[PDB]
Amino acid sequence: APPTLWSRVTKFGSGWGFWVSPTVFITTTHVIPTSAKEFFGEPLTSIAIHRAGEFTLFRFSKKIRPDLTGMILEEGCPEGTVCSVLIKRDSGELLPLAVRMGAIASMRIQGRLVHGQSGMLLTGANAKGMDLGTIPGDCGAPYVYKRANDWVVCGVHAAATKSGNTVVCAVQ
Amino acid sequence: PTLWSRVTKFGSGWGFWVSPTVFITTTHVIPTSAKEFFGEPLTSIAIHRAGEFTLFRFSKKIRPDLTGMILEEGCPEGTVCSVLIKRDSGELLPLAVRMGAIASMRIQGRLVHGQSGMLLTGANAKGMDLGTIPGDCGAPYVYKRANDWVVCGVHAAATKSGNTVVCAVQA
Ligand SMILES: O=C(COc1ccccc1)Nc1ccccc1O
Repeated sequence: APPTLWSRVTKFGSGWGFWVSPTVFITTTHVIPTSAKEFFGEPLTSIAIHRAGEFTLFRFSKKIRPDLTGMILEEGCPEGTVCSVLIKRDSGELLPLAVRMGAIASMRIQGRLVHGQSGMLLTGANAKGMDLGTIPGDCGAPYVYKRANDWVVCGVHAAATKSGNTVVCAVQ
Repeated sequence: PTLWSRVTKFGSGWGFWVSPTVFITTTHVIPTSAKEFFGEPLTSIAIHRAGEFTLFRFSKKIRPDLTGMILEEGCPEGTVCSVLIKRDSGELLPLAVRMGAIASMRIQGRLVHGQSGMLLTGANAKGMDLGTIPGDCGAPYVYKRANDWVVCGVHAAATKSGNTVVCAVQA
């Protein structure tokens, strides 16, 4: 995936979030610190927070990331699209895990009720563990794919099954 | 403790530490002018070559941090392997590959002997985090069997469409 998409992935709470533009940051609701009253040096009162289940969007009154261009955010992707999940791991290692996307789904994953776009990892037979699959610390990592001449972001990492084969992306 | 630490830049591609003393790679990526590898004189290294598969056995522990892994001569047909690709970008690309028969295959005009495979990404490039490139040669083919990881060969060749790959195997 291009260097400018990796530059948008920010360590945040117990996982990650993604800069769509200089003023828009998206993440998974459950990684947000529940006591937090300030983000990137800005008070809550100067932020527009839009939460739909496990999808949260922050819109800032000022340009936090002026090095960035605004890119397209869509509400999931067509069934069958192959996406990359942009996962950062220990010591500047970059893991763009390939996932074939499926239908909008509701699941029970480790007792928790999760809703979003389901997908199947294309990394191995069974992706149990950190070498071929996701870990809980990956929540908030973006789902991206390339169209003709450009890249789209279509959601953020919310959950994975105990086998590791099935993932859920939270969508706007 | 990670499989990824075993994948090492080597020659014109990569190789893989099976154990503290055993390193496998693709024959064509190996330097043809050398007096040492990983600081050990070639004097003290056993080299076993079979077609596009090469195994190095060192006389001392180069990677004492590692346990020994199972190395086998390919895998059953229908096994879904992962090819553990490292890129000079810093990206790690594990790609699912459905494995087929051992054969001599014509790959972009040359004959390559090894185990055929097809990527589960299938479609195309369009963000080459979905297929292989020439600099990937020597990347290992692994799969999980019960509690155990198995390595069953090294990346030797791929077709232009990138659907078909060849895993060079021991013996
Ligand atoms: O403003 C920031 C970082 O935090 C600060 C620093 C100084 C004063 C106020 C806030 N930008 C930034 C850079 C890289 C990634 C995400 C970011 O928000």
